[PDB]
Amino acid sequence: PVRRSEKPNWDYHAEIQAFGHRLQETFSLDLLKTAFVNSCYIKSEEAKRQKLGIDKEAALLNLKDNQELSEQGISFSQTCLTQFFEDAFPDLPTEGVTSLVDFLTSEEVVCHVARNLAVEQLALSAEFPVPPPVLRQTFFAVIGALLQSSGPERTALFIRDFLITQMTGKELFEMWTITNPMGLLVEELKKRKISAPESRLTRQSGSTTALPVYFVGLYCDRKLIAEGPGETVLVAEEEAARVALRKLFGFTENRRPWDYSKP
Amino acid sequence: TYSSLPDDYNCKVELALTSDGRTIVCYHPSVDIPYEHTKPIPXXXXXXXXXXXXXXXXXXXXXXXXEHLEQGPMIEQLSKMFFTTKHRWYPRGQYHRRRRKPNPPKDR
Amino acid sequence: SQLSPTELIEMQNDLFNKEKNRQLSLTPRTEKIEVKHVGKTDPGTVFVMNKNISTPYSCAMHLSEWYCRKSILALVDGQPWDMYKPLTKSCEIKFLTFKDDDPGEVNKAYWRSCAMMMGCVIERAFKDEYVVSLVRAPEVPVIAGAFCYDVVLDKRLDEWMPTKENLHSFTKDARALIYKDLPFETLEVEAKVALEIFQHNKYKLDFIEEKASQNPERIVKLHRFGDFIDVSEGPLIPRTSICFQYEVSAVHNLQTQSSLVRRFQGLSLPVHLRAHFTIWNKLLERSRKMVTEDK
Amino acid sequence: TARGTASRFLTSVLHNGLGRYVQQLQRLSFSLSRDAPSSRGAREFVEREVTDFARRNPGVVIYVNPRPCCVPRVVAEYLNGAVREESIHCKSVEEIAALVQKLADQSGLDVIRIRKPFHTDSPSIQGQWHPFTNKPTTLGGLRPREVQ
Repeated sequence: PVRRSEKPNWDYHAEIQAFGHRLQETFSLDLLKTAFVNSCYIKSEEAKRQKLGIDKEAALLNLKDNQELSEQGISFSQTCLTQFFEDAFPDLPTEGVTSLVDFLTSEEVVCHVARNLAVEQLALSAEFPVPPPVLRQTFFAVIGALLQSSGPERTALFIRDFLITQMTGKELFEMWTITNPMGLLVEELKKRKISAPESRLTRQSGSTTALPVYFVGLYCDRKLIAEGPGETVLVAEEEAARVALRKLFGFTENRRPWDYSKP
Repeated sequence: TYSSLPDDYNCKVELALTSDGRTIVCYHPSVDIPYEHTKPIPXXXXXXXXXXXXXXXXXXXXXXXXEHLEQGPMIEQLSKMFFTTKHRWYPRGQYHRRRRKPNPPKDR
Repeated sequence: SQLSPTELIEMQNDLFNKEKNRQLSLTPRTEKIEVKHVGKTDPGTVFVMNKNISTPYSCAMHLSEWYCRKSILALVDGQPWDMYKPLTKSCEIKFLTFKDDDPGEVNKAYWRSCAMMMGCVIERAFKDEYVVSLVRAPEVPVIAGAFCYDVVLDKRLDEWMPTKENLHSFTKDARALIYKDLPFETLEVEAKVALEIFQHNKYKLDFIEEKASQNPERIVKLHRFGDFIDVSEGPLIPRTSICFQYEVSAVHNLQTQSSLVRRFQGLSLPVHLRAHFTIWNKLLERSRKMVTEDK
Repeated sequence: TARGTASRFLTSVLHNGLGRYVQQLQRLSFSLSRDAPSSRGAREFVEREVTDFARRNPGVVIYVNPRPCCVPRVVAEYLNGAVREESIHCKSVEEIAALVQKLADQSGLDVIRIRKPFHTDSPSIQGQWHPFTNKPTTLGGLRPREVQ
């Protein structure tokens, strides 16, 4: 794989201008150009300037890498998402909003979205496949750069458009990874002043078959708080626990789809 | 109290007609399964694999299970297990597993 | 001092590895050593190998797979060497097999090896609550129908004597040991660095003392396979694979005044010499008696 | 034939169209020949249309190369990484304009038989049928023949 910059048709200024024009954002071109500059590109530029005897140093040190912008970017980004989930799902615990934010900011997701916005193509760095830790920095640099040019109100819309959307279709305990559903359910029920979660077996088809099916309901004072399917009584218990947890915390298939409106 | 179907399963159903007559509104809340209908979770475990003399040999005798049978008998046991005919259980030719799709499209 | 079972194993292995690194860090930097084949097949055969790295086994890989699989023990000058022991100065090598005319050297090397295995079978098969002290591996001649290992057990555990279930479990874990393939490795230790590895066994520490005393340089001979380390007399067989039929037959309580010492008696045959299902029962009968030659 | 090709389910790139529409065509590069006849249509489109097309589509970069070349081609390139080739060879100006306007609004996702017309997530709102869903419950969860 070869850099588009090394291929036949390239104008870097045109690309930069277009980039911003197609997302409907106003960047001082100075800041955006600043944003795509990486420490790697500078180090390589210095390697070439030293080994060819070329005098570069001053104007090359004037390049002003994306470090500051990237830091501004991540800090404001996590702040932003955390506020979004805090305001959307009141019932999530600290660890929950923590993990969700951690997932949208995850190496994989940001790498994906950055790749599809042609951020990888427009980034200046050594080693053209552009390894993930680089691409991430590069992507948030753009965000910080937007935060400078546009108020937090605009960047809000951008982040909720190209990030929060990645969360469409995915479940809670898919991105939580918590392996103790039962204990956490008991904790949350204690915190809610709700007494006794009780596992009870509702429907079962075949117990002798290689392919049994169980449904465990969970009862809090004779009321059914949740119910789930499984191959064993254990797996079914786990599932009912997941469901209960989902209702309590508020992440459910029935929840209102995410708002999009532009004030 | 009239409903065409019993309220004893799935949803309790209410069919009303808008005053004007142009809309059929339908109210269907879920029926929670009543606690009196459930049975206690079966919980049966007995570990006698333990010998009182040595416990490391008593938990090393839990990984002592294994066997190897013939193709024919094995196949009959598998088809007994999953309640299938015995044909499904045989290998496939080169030509067929060459042409199985490498990357099946995944939805959702 | 309080110790976990896995901790002690690890520590022993770390001591052994420190040993190895110290033996290899002598900085030979690949010195050329020369070996000659005095054997009857390809006489006048020379080998240019790497001193204190290359092995008599690595010398077999030049001839054919036949040597690699058949040869149990190397006769180098006036010593038997075991296949995986690196070589010191220029040598002359002959290979020994189970079907050779004076297999005895190999035979003694078999029982020793075979005995050592049964160590691993025992110490690791006991409950964390009890204590197993391995004593020595008493060398019986081959005409006696077994191989014997000596073991002391926890004082509260001393009244019961084993059941055919327990015996069969010993056998099963022995064969499970043979199942995965374990190489045997030989290391030369000073009594000072050898006494640190064994520690808590007093019999090991004293046996080390006597053994290293009778030979002027205070040299202990250590044999490691897997997570197990043991000090024995003479060489061992190259791989665990070679052992085919394994049995822990009888276990006998012997009692001195200050010690209660149990003998574990067993029987085994190499995949080369393997014997028929009737004969095996006959020899498995004779291995039940208490077999005494200690001196 | 539908058994001959691959397939894809209905898809949007990067969940496009949810937050905002992002026009997927990125660069568009023409290669014509000032001298040769087969490029005639390609020439006029460059004179009259390219200006207004560029004004209309601020997002896409348009590269235009006259070179000594015998078959005028336009290479679309997508935000997706997909590249599509066309020959504008021997076409009228209305035909070039039309083609370019087809390229403009495609996703760049490959044109291959789409299995079903709709992509749904959470299709199942309010429940999804399982064999037990409509069966009545009994007392103490007793079997058909059981006694308690």
